[PDB]
Amino acid sequence: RRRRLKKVEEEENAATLQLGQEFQLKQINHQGEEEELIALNLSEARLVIKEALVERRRAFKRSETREKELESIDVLLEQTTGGNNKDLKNTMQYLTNFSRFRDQETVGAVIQLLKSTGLHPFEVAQLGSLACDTADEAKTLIPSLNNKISDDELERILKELSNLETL
Amino acid sequence: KTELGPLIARLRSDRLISIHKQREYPPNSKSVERVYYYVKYPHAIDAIKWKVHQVVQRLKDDLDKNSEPNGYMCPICLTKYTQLEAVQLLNFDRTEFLCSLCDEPLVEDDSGKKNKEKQDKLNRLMDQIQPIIDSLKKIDDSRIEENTFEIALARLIPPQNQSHAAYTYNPKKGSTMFRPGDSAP
Amino acid sequence: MFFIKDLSLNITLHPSFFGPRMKQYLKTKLLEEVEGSCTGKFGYILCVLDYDNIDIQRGRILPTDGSAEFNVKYRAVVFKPFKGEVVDGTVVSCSQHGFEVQVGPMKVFVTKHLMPQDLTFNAGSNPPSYQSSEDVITIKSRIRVKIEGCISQVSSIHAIGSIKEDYLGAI
Amino acid sequence: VGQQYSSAPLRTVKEVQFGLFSPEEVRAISVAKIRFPETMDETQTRAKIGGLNDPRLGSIDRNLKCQTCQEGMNECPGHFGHIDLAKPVFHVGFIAKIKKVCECVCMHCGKLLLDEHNELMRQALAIKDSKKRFAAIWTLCKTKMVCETDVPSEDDPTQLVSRGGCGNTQPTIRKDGLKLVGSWKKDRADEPELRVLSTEEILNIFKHISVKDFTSLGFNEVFSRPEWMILTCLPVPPPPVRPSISFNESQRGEDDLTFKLADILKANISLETLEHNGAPHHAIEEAESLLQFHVATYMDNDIAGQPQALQKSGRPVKSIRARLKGKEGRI
Amino acid sequence: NKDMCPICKTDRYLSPDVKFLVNPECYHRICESCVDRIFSLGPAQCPYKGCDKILRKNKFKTQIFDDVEVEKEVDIRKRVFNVFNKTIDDFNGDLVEYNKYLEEVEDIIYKLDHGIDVAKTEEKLRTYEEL
Amino acid sequence: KEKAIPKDQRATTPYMTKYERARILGTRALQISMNAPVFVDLEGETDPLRIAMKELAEKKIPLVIRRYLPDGSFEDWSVEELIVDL
Amino acid sequence: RGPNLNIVLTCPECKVYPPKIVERFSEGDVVCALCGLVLSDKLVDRVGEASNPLLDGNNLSTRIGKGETTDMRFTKELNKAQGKNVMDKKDNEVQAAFAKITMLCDAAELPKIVKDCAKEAYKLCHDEKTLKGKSMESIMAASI
Amino acid sequence: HNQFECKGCDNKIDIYQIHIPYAAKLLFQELMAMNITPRLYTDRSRDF
Amino acid sequence: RCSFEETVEILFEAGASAELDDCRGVSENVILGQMAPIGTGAFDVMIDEESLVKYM
Ligand SMILES: [Zn+2]
Ligand SMILES: [Zn+2]
Ligand SMILES: [Zn+2]
Ligand SMILES: [Zn+2]
Ligand SMILES: [Zn+2]
Ligand SMILES: [Zn+2]
Repeated sequence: RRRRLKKVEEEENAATLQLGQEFQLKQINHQGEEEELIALNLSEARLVIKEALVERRRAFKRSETREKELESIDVLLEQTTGGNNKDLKNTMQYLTNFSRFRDQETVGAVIQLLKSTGLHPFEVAQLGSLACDTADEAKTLIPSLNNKISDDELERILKELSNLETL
Repeated sequence: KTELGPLIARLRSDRLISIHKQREYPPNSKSVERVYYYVKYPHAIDAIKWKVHQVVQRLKDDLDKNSEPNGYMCPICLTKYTQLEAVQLLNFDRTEFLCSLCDEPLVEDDSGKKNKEKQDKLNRLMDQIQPIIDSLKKIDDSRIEENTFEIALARLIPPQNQSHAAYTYNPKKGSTMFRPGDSAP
Repeated sequence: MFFIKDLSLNITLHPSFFGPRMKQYLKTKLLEEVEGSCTGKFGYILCVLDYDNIDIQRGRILPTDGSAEFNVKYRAVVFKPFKGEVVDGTVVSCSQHGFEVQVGPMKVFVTKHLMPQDLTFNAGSNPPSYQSSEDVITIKSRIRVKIEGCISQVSSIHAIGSIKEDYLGAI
Repeated sequence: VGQQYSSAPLRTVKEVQFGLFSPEEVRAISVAKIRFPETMDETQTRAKIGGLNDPRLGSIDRNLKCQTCQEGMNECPGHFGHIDLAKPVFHVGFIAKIKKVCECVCMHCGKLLLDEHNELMRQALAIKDSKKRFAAIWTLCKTKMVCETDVPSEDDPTQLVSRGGCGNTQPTIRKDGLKLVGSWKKDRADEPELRVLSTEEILNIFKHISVKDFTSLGFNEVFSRPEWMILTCLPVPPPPVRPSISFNESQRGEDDLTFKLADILKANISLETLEHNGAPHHAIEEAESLLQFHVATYMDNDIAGQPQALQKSGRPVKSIRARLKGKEGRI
Repeated sequence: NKDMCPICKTDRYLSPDVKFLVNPECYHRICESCVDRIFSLGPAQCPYKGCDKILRKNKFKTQIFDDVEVEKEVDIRKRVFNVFNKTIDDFNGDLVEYNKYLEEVEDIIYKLDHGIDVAKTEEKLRTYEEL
Repeated sequence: KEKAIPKDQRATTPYMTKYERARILGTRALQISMNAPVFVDLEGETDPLRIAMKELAEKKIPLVIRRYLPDGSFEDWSVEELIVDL
Repeated sequence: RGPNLNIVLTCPECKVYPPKIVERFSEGDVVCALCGLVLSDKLVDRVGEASNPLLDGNNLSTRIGKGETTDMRFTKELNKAQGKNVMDKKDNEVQAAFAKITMLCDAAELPKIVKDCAKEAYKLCHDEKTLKGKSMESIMAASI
Repeated sequence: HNQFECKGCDNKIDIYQIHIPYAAKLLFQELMAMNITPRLYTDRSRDF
Repeated sequence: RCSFEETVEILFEAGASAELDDCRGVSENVILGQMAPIGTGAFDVMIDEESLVKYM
C-alpha cells in the first residue's frame, strides 16, 4: 500500500451506474472469494429479511392478504429483534405495502426471468421494484437502460413481469 | 510619473506592453539606465485570447449556477446553506429550516428571477465582443513573428528632435548572461 | 436500493461480560448496535443474515480501558440510497417547504423547486396538501420520487428528491 | 467533566508522514482569509472579522465558542487561516537546500545538468538512500557550467547523441543575505555579469523539474516537491498557538507570533499597493526584501548576518524555531 | 444561426467542444450545454422565441442531413414506413395496385410534412396500426 | 495469516517474563475492579491485585500473551501454559 | 448583529438559574455551590509583549535591530524599506505627537499620570474638523 | 450534531479520533505554521 | 532524532525528504502519548474463550 492524497473521485450517480467505492460490481466476501454485487428488489428484499427473522426466532426458542401478513410481520418483528428497531419496523412495513411478488415461487420466476438480459445488478433490481407499463417508462425511470436493451426485449420483459403479479 | 505609473503597470500586467531596461553611457553625462516600452504581439494576443475565453466562461458558468435551485441563508450569521445542507437541520415539526449556530429559521435566497437576466448579459457580450473574435480568427490563419526591442527599432518613428535616450541596441560583447523573457523564437 | 453486504465492526465488551457465555453477549451487542443503525458508507444496516454464524475473532484487551475489542465479520442487508435512483414511498409530513416521502428507513425531502409548477401548497385544507388539477398530494399519499441528491454523514443520510420528470409523482 | 463523546473510531497513531505544504492545500485547509493586520475592531469589544484573532480560527477564552465548530476552548483544536502573499518568498529553513537544487538543474529549462549518459552520475543514481544520493549528485552537478545539448554516446565517443538541452551557460550561485545571486562569466573577450535570481524565477524553474529528476534529488512526488520550498500562500496558525495573555486583565498583551504575522500582512499590503500602480523597481525590491525578512524572522529569528526582529521593549522576538529548540522547548 | 447556439451564443471558436442537437418536435438547434441545464430536472418549454412546444431531454438526437427540412421529411417518412409497409409480393405482383399504394403513402407523407390535414391523416396512421 | 506462528513451532521461552506477569496481574486486577467474574475461590480478599495473584497461582486467568517478533510475526501463549517460576 | 458565541455555565441537575458557582482555582475546577457538581475542569490561570489599547488602539509593530551577528548593510536597508509604508504613516503622526508630549512632560518634571492623560486627550481630540487651522503647539499645550 | 468534515478532502466518513498530549498537538500546529505537514496515520503502509 | 539535538533542522529535512516515521521507538510513542513497545508493552494481551468456557 503506497501513498494516498486527494484524488478526483467519480461522484455517485445511479443514472451512470457509478455506485461508488464500496458498492462496486465485483465484491470480496469474508473468505476472499470474488462475488457479484447482490442487489435486491423490494420483493426479494422482503423475503430475505423475513427469512432471517424466522431463523432468529427459531434460535432463541430452541435454546395471505396484505393486512394479516402485515400484522404477522409486526408481531414477529417485536419478538425477534432488539431495541432501537424503529428503522426495521418502517422497512418491513414499507416492503409489504410496495411489493409486487408475494411468495418465493413468484420471486424465483422473476430472478430466472431478468438474468437473461445480462444487465447490471442495480438495473435488474430496479426493474423488479418499479412497475413500468411501456419501454419508454423504464428507459426514463432507469436512464441506464438506454442503449443496453432494445425496446423489443424490454416490452416483452415488462409484460411478463406484470404477468406474475399476485392480486 | 505618478499618473503614467498606474497606466504602464496595468498594461504590463496584462502583457499588452513589454519593458526593456538597458545601461546607456552618454558621452558627457553619468551613465543612466533607460526604460523602453514596446508591444510583443504574440504575448498580447495570448493574453487577449485567454481573457476573452475566461470572461465568456465565467458568464456561462454563472448562467448554469443561476439556473440551479436557490438555496438558503441565515439572517443573523449570514451563512449560506445549500438545499442538501438545509435538509439535515429542519426542526422536529418539519416546518422550518433551523440554523446550526443561531438555531433560527432560515430565509430563502435570491437569484430565482435572474434566470433571464444572465442570458441577456451573455447575449449582449458576444455581440459587443464580436470584433475580437473576428480578428482572432484572421490572426490564427496567418503566422505572427515575435517582436524584440531591436526588431521593434526597425519601425521607429522618432518622437523628438533631441531625445536624450539613444534608441539603439548595442548588446554587450560575449555576454553569456541570459535574462528571463529576453529571447524570442 | 437493498444490498446484501459483507460488513465488519469493532465491538467492545465491558469486563463484566468475561464469562463462559461471552459469545452470546457479542451477538446481542451486534444486534443492538448494528441493526437499525445508519452509516454514511453503507447506508441503513437493516437485518443481520446468518445470526448463528457470525465470525468472532480473538479479542484484544485495551491497555487502560480493560475492555475486550472484538473484530466481528457479518453479512447484513443494508439500504443505501443513490442520486438519480427512482423510489416509491408514502408522504409522512407536509409543509410550506414541500413534503417528505418515507422510503424504507429513509426520508426523502421534495423541495418546491423540484416540484412541477402547477402544484401549489394549500394550508387551508386540513391536513395541508399540495393540490393541482390532476392529483392531490397529502399525508399517506404514495409518490414516486427520483433522488436528486444525497448527503451522507458518518451516522446519518439525508436525500432530496424530485417529481418534476415524467412518470413521477402520485402513483 | 472531560471531553464530549465522539462517534469517530478511536485509533493509535502508527505512522507519521512528514512533508511540505502545497499552496493549494494551505488554501483548502484554511477556514478564513486573513486580510487585516489588526486584532480587535474599532470598539475593542469583539474580534475583527478577517483580522488576526478572527473568531473563525478558534477561541482561547473560556466564555466564547468557535464560530467554525461551535465548541469551547477545551475541545476546539484551532483552525488555520491563510495569507496570500503578494510575491513568492523563500522558506528561511530551505534556502541552503534551494541553493543546492539550483546548482543541480539548469536555470533556464529545469533539467538536471547531467543525464544517465555519464558514468559517474550512473553510480550516483544507483545510491538507494535519498540523502547521500543527493549529496553525490550535487558533488557532480555543481561543477557543470553548461547544459550540453548534445552529449557523447555511451557506445563510443565518435558520434554525439542528442539530449534535451539549451546550451546556456550556468551561473555560479552564491547566497547573499536572503537572496540568491548568480554570476555569469564572459567569453574570450572582463568582470563577470551579475544579477539577482528572483524568487519568482526560481519558483518557475523548480516547477519545470521533472518527476523522475527531483525524485533522484530526494523529493517526493506526493508529499514534497522542490516548488513547495518557496512560500506563496502562508498558513496562519490558530490563536491556541499564539494566545493573548493578561497581566492585570485591564491590560491586554499579544503573542510574539501575532506581532510578526501583523508585520507580514502590513508588508504584504504595502507590496500589493506599490506594484499595483507606479512603484519603480527599486521601491518594489525594497518591499519584497521587507516581506522576505518578516517571514524569515517569523519562522527563525536567529539568522547569521541578518538583523533581529525586536519588540518595542528591545528584546528579541520569539520565533517558532526558538519555541521548538532548547532544554525548555516543546520537545 | 451559423455556428453558435442561438440561446447561449456559444461560438465554436471559443468552445471547440460545442456540439449541437435537434428535437423532432420543433427541430431547433441547441448546444449540448444548454440541453443539460434547461432539461435535466424535467420537461420544460423549448427555450426559443416563439416556440412553446414542450419537449424532453431524452428525445434529443444528432442531425444527420445538413438541411433541416429534409430531416423533417425523412423522420416523418420513417414514422409512416414503420406503419405503412408492404412489398410488391403483397399484391401478388399487381404493379398497378402497388404503385397506387406507393402514391397514397407519398401523399400521406406530404400532408404530414406540410400540415395540410393533420387531424385526419394522423388518425389514419393510428387506425392502420391496428390492421 | 502468515504472521501467526503455529503452536507446534513456537521458539520463544516457555516461561512468563517479569513484564508479562506485571501486565497480566495489572490487567486482571483492573478487570476485577470492574466487576469481572472471578474464577478462583476467595477465602476472604478485597484487593483486586491479591485476587489476581490467587488466580495466577491457580492458573485461572483466561488471557493469552501475543509475543511479537522484530519482523511482525507473533506467537500466542496462554497464561495457563506459561511457567511462572521467577 | 453577529453570532452569539457565548458560553454560560449552569448546573444541569440543580437547574436553578442563575446558578451559584464557585471557582476552585487551586483545584482548577468550576463547581456548583449547591450540589457540588463540577461544570468545567482544566481551567487555565517572555513569549508576548504588552500594549495599552487606549493610547495606541490596535497597532502591532516590531522594530528591526542588530543581533549577536549582523551586517550593517542589511539593517540600514531594511529600516529604509520599512519606513516607506503608506498605512503606518497615518498613525506615526500621532506617535510623533506622543513623543513630543512626553518630552515636554518630562522636561516639566510631571508625573506619569499627567502625560498619560495628555496623550489620551490628544488622541481623542485629534483628527477632527474643529482643530485643523490651529498650530500643533496649541494642541499640545492645551492637552497638557 | 454528530457531524465531521475535512474540507479540502471533501470527506465526512473517514474520520478518526486520537489521544495525544496537547503539547504534541501544539507541536504539530507549529510545524504546520512552518509549512511542514506532519500527517498522522492509523495504519501502516510498509512492513517491518 | 529531533529529541536529542538540532530539532528544527532535522524536522525541515524530514519535510523536504518526506520521511516516514513508523513510531517503533520510545521517543515517538512518548511524543504521541501512547504505550511504547517496551517492557510491559512488548506484547499484546488477548482474551481466551477456549479457557473461559472451561473455567466454569
Ligand atoms: Zn445562523
Ligand atoms: Zn473550532
Ligand atoms: Zn538547459
Ligand atoms: Zn447553448
Ligand atoms: Zn422549439
Ligand atoms: Zn448543582
